[PDB]
Amino acid sequence: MTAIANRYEFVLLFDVENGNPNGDPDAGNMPRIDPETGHGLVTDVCLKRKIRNHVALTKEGAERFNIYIQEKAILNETHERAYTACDLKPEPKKLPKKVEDAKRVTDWMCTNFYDIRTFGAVMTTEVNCGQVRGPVQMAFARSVEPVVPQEVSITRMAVTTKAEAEDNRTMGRKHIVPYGLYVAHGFISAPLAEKTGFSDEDLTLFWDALVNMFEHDRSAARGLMSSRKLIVFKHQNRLGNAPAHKLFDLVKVSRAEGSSGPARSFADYAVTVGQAPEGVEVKEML
Amino acid sequence: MTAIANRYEFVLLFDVENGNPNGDPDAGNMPRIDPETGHGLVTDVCLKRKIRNHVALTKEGAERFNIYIQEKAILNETHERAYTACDLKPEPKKLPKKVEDAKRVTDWMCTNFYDIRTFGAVMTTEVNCGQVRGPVQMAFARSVEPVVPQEVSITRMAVTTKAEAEDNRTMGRKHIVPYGLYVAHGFISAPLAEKTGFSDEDLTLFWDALVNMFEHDRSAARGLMSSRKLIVFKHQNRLGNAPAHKLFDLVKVSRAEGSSGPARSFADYAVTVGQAPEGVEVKEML
Amino acid sequence: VSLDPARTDRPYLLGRLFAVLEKAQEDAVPGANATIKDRYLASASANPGQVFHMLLKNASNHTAKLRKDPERKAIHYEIMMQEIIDNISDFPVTMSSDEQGLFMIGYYHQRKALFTK
Amino acid sequence: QTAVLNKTENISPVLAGGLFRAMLTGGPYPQSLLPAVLGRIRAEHARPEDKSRYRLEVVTYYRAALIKAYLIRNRKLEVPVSLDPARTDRPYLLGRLFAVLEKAQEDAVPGANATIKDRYLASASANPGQVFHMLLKNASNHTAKLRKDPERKSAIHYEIMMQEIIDNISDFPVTMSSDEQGLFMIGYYHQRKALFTKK
DNA sequence: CTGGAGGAGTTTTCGCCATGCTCAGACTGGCGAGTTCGCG
Repeated sequence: MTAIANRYEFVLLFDVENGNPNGDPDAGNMPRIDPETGHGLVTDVCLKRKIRNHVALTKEGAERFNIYIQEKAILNETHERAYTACDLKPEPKKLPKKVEDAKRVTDWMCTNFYDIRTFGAVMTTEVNCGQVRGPVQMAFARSVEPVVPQEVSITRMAVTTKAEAEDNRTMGRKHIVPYGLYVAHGFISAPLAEKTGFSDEDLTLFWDALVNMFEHDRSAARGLMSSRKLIVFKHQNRLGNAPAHKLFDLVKVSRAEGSSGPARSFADYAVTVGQAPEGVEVKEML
Repeated sequence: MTAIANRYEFVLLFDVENGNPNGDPDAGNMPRIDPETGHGLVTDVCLKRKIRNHVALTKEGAERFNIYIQEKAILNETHERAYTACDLKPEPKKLPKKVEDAKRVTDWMCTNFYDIRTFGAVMTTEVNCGQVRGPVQMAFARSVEPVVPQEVSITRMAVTTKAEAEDNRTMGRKHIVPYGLYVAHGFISAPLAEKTGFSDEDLTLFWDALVNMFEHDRSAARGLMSSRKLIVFKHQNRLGNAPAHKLFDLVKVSRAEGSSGPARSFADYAVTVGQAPEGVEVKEML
Repeated sequence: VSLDPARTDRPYLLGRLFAVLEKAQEDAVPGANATIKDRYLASASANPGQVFHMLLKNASNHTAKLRKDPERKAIHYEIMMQEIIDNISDFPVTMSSDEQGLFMIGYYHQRKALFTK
Repeated sequence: QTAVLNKTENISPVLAGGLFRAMLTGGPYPQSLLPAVLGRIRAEHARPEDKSRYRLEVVTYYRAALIKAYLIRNRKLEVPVSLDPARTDRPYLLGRLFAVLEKAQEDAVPGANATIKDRYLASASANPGQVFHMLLKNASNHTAKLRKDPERKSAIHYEIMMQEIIDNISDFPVTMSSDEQGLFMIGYYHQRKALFTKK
């Protein structure tokens, strides 16, 4: 699984409209926000789940394309399979001595799980199998402008469990965001890839997953969400040729001169891309 | 239960005259609005309720078309029916810890109830039958222009209780919208239908219900409401060939030549549809 | 914050005008069982274009009584009305909710001033 | 007090730990406290059927104390221990005004089932600019009834309050943040106690 | 060429509980006083 040979970085944009992009487990189910300024947030963990789902849907369990964090699975059982395949006994919270190097089981897992090969995992549980760091990383997403969530009240004409106190009604409430625009950042490193074999076809599949991510995620709460832009910076050698923060500065988002009042559609904003240094090439059509 | 084999998108239009399309329980009983721009709103659950009512009225409890009767029902007493039919004994809060029988109850529910087969539900109550996601989804309906509610005063000849006024005895209130036009979006997913068994005849019944939704919904406060247009986009393979937001843009609505300020009839607007990409089929005669 | 005679927001001016008209009526017919505030307050704030042409008639009708007495208190109201209307251009046919809130604010600001020393 | 139903079974572990930690150490409170209390305030609807004939209050002593503490510590504001007639903060002023409106209504129509507190508490705090005009309009009907009373009961007093309070406002805001809603609740609580407290 | 061993690295034995509800009202309260310009 020949590894890539360059450093990559990218930017992504996506929308939301009359929906809840990511609910907060604590504050009822309010959308996550920054209490100091009112800007919205989305945890990176949320996106990786969508990518995993898309890969599982499109490849349908093809060999060397399984996913490790599967719905309601038991992880320790999966670890034990590696020992069975490589045919050596496990030990409680310990790895085999290098006579049959643990690299055997490590490779056996990295070779046939896509998500482990891409993001890494923590696997030093009672049945120990080591650790991985993952050559792909991404940070929290934030909205360009503050958002104003609002709450909705609804009713149902049925009851669940022997509400004898009434046969009668019941009510609940839900929260939504009228409109919002978000930005995200990510990185890819070659040296880490060389330890796991992250290859080019994987990268193409990754681009496709990013582009088509949301089209399969409709639900009663998400409303309408879509992706809008994708810009990729590629370095010309194994180690970069410019600081990251300089590159991200080349992309600027501002409100259309004619728009006024609160934003309500992507047409209210304007996007512009600058000129990159000599050592990097900017490709955008994605 | 042979599932459909394509992806669908659709748009619906309808308007109201001298009525309240949907009241807000948390602000007197005014129509729902967007507080920042004055555009009206209607929750999807209202349309779902109307569709359920129409289906129940037209089919009349035929086999495999039970509507999961919602008016004054107790749900756990319905789940226990699935448990007993499969000959299982429900656990205090868990599905049977035996995979085959665990899905048998869920399959039984999905088979018998139409609305479960179409929209899904949550059944993880004290007696547990699982979860469902539902192939069909809809978003909030939004008006094309700001609306201006009017408030009207009412009187009455009598009193309800022991009030010592002693003739005229009481006064009331109403809210109505002189006129407005709304738009709705929706989606249908093939992979989920392949899980629940949503079939074509169900799709035909769904089209019919959408067309004839309001005919049976006359009421004192509703006024007059009706549907005007319906456009359907049918993709040519199991997974789409274009983003949805591009498709929704092919439909445009604007004032006719004789704008003449306030709009008071459907004749005051003009509707047009563009040309769809080669990978999508557009049919509008519905 | 208090009455600002230079704001020039049309709902604000309408609110002030309503208060001065009510004051004039109260002066003209003491102890009336019913007052314009009870009869019209709801209607005027929503659709100014429909009722003000009526209120202004009774305004003159009331001022006629006062100006016909030795009670000279009675061109003050006419002067105030001239000042306030001087900034208006037309009567709105309908108004939004926030505009109605501003109307009420202007009314209350105006009313307080009339009762100062 | 913050449980869904007033029962210990529903207490969130995060708050359980965080409150104790902050108490011992003096650090900031958990950030989820304020929305947690606000949800309970905005969701509850007590009814006369309760044993106590007078209907239950939802803005209780404990909740107000909690909101005051949270605002003082995390947000670095200032709050008095009782009504202060020289505050001049828009949320505070609106909270004050709501109380006098309710007082006038309940005097005009004794024994009503549905007071304005039962129908407008949430939206008014959330979107003041959308509802207040109706409340003001109804206040006219409520006050006029008292005026025609042979005794005139109040009528002048309430109008004097309404005039003096309003004089410090310029416009109704369209939307408010959480802390603004907390200030609104505090203002409502203080004013309520100011009444009923001459004798 | 073999030894003895000092030091580096790995394995074994150690001993092995607890914290406990509560509970209720007020009150009733009257603003102030005002003047318009003027030829060919």
